Amino acid sequence: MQAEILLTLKLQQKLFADPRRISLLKHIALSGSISQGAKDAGISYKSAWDAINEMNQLSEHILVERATGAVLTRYGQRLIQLYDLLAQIQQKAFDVLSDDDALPLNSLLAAISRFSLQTSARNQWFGTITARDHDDVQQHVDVLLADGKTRLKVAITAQSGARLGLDEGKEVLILLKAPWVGITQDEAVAQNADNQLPGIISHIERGAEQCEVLMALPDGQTLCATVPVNEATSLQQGQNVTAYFNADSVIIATLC
Amino acid sequence: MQAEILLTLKLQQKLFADPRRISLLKHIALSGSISQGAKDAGISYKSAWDAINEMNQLSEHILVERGGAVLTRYGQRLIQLYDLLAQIQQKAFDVLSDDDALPLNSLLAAISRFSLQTSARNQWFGTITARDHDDVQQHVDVLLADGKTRLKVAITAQSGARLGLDEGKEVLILLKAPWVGITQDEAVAQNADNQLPGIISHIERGAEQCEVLMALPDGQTLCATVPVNEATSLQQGQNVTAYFNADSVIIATLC
Ligand code: MOO
Ligand code: MOO
Ligand SMILES: [Cl-]
Repeated sequence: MQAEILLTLKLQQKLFADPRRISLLKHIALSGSISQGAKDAGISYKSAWDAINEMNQLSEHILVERATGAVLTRYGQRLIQLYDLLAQIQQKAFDVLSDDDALPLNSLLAAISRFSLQTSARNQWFGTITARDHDDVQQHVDVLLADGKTRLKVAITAQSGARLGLDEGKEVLILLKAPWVGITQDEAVAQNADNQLPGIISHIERGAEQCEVLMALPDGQTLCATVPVNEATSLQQGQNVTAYFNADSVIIATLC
Repeated sequence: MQAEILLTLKLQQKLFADPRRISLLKHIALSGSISQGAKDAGISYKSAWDAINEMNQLSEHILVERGGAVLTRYGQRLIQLYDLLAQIQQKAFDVLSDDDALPLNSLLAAISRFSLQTSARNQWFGTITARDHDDVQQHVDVLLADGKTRLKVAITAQSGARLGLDEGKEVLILLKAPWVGITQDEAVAQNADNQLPGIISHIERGAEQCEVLMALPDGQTLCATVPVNEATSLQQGQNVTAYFNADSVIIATLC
C-alpha cells in the first residue's frame, strides 16, 4: 500500500547507521551479548564487531563499552531514540507530499506545511515580507500575499521577529483564527482596522451564540469568520462586505 | 557531529530510488540523453537503462522516456520529492542533533522543532480532555504537559473535526503575546475563560507597548505584550494573574 524508506547515516565520508545496524544496537540491548545481538539480526559478530569499533570511533561518544570491569551507553540509547524518530518523519513526510493531481500547491514552505503540524486557523495564507521596522518591543512587518495584489500589516514581538528572520523577502504563512475576523458593510468600520479584505458573503450559518460567515474572495478563495449574533444578524448571503482585522491578531509561520 | 544522510528508497521490496539513480535522472535532465546521462554519474551506460525501466517497472509509469531520453512529469516530480525529503530529513537531523534536548519523544514535539516555526511567544504542549458538539463554534479543554493546568479553547466545528481534537489527542497551544493581559483585579482574571497566576520577572517599556515576562509556577516564562495603557500599575516581582479568552488561542496538531 505504501513504500519503505531506509535511513542511511554517514558520518564524515563512511558509514555510521544502517537499518540493519540500528537493529544490532537494539538487539544488543535486549540480549546484552557481544554476539547474540549480531546474531539476533543477520550479522556474524564480524560485520557487527567491525561496524561497532568503527561506530564507537566515528561517534563522539562510546556507544557500547564491555560489560563490567556487551552493554550500551546513554548516548547509544539516544542514538536509537533519534534514529527511530528520524525514521518516523520519513514515513509521514513521505505519506504526506504523497502524490498526484489531487493535492499540490507550491513548494518548500508550502509543502512542508503539508506534513508538518496543522493549526485550527480557518484562514491560512502564503505571502512575502516586504518591510519591517525595528521597534524594541513590538514590531510591524508588511506582507504581500502569494496573490501579489494583497497587502497586510502584521505585528509581532521583536524577539519573535528576530528569531523567525522576518527580514525583507522572507516567505511566510499567515494564520488568522476565524474569531479575529470581522464582517461589515460599514466601510467605515472596516477602514478603522489595519486589514481590510473586500468580498461577498457566500454563506451564513447562524448558531445560538456564534455564526460562521464564509466570504467568497475575489480570488475564489473563502475567508472564514466566527461572528456573534448581536453583530451578525443583519448579515445576509450575497451581500458585499469587507473582512477586517488588526495586525496584532495574526500569527506568522516560517521555516527559519 | 558532521553528518550527511543518504536516503535509500525502495518499493515492492526492491531498490526503487537511490542517490545514484537520482543523479542519473538529474543528469539525464542536464545532458538530455541516457548515454551521457550515465557517465556523468556512475558508469555502465549499459546498466542505467534496466535501472530506469525497473523504476518504470516499480511505479507502473515511465519515469524517464526516450533522439535522447527526456524525463516525465512523474520523473521530475519523483526527483523533487526525493530532494525535498532529502532536506526535510537533513534538517530533522541537524535540529534534533543534540546531546540532551528531547521533544518528549513525541512526533509532535519533535516535528514542531524543525518544521514550520510560529511567532506565538506562548506555546505549550497539552492534551485534549474534552470537546463539545456545538454546530458553529466548539470548545475544547486542554490539560498541559504538567497534568495540572487546564486551558479552554474555542475553534470552528470544521477545525474541531478536521484535526481530530478528541480526548487524548496531543496538541500544541499557540498564544500570541497581545492576546494575554496581566492583572490583579481578580474580577478581571476570573472573568476571562483563562487565567494563569504568576509573578512578573521582567518588564520591557516602550513608546506605546510593554513586554511583560511572567514566570509560571512551572519555572518557565509567559510573555505578554501590554499597552502602556494597561501597564500603568504593573511592576517587577509582583504576584499577578495572566489572562486570555478561549477564542484567542490556536491549536496545532499532527495530521
Ligand atoms: O477553527 Mo479557528 O482556530 O476558530 O480558525
Ligand atoms: O511575537 Mo508574537 O506577538 O507572539 O506573534
Ligand atoms: Cl453555537
